[PDB]
Amino acid sequence: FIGGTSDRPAPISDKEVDAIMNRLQQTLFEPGEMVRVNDGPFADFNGVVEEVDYEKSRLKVSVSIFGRATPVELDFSQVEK
Amino acid sequence: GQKVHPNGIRLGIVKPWNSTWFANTKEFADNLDSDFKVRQYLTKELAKASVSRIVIERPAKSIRVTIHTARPGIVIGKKGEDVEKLRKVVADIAGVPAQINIAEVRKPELDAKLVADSITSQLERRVMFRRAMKRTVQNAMRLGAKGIKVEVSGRLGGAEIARTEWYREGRVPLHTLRADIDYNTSEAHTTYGVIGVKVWIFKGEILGGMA
Ligand SMILES: [Mg+2]
Repeated sequence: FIGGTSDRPAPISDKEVDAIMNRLQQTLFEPGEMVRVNDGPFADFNGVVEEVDYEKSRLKVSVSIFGRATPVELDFSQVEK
Repeated sequence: GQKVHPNGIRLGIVKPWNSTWFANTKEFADNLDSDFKVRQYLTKELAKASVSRIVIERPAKSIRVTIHTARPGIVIGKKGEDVEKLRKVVADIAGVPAQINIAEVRKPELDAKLVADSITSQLERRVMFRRAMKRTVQNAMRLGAKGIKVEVSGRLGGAEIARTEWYREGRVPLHTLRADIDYNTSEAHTTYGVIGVKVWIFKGEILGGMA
């Protein structure tokens, strides 16, 4: 246990238990921001936000592929901020 | 009568496009307008550099301009300075970053544009039209043109009534699509108006095509 002394470990508190139980019971990709991807073959690459796929809960981030750095669209889960 | 532009009819068969890029309808016109402005500026700035062909490509968000010239040293300048300034202003015109490459045309006398420019410059600099055009054919045939034709037209020597005259050596088959006929044109602004010069140079046929 974690307490003042090893002979007698101590409880937490009266209200601490209540707070822990209270919790136990109870972000926008700005255009122009430089991002990294979270998954896929393009995961963890230096991309830069190019447009806003906002109401789709999606994304589109420019990346540097075959010199034709292509307009590349990603899921919203693919951000790294 | 009226004849089709040789390069126009042969484009895609034995001739390449001067501009080679893809663009959707949203930016095709913008690309064409930028191309026109860039070509105009470069042609005027390099009027005395014997520039033969300006190939504009648009890789991604950049523009690569290749200048085919017969005088690379003038265009380049000491240690690339002139190329640098041309690039720095082409980037301004295009908006996107720019890169410039220089391609030498080894034998300018077989280049239609350069031949037309020479004849036009001579006419403006007061020379006999017959002498000038005959001298360019002789030089073209000497350097090995399979065929050549020059046509001067309009108030030759200050004559009141404009006339058209043309020389032609070798063979210049303009109805043969597989033929390689480099054709270009020039206008000489002289004290008595505009004198048009058309030059066809036939430099062999292409069977495999290769577009
Ligand atoms: Mg017709």
